[PDB]
Amino acid sequence: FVNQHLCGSHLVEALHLVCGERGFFYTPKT
Amino acid sequence: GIVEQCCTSICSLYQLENYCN
Repeated sequence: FVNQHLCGSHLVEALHLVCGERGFFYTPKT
Repeated sequence: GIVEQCCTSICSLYQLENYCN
């Protein structure tokens, strides 16, 4: 959780961390 | 989605909570 911008799949690296094995529903586009 | 708030600016870990089931 370092102060970094989440662009592209980067945000996905912070989403799975907020959930865990549960998973998450990101809304990417590319 | 949360990219216009996290990719552009550094959001908090609480904003990604809604991204969990």
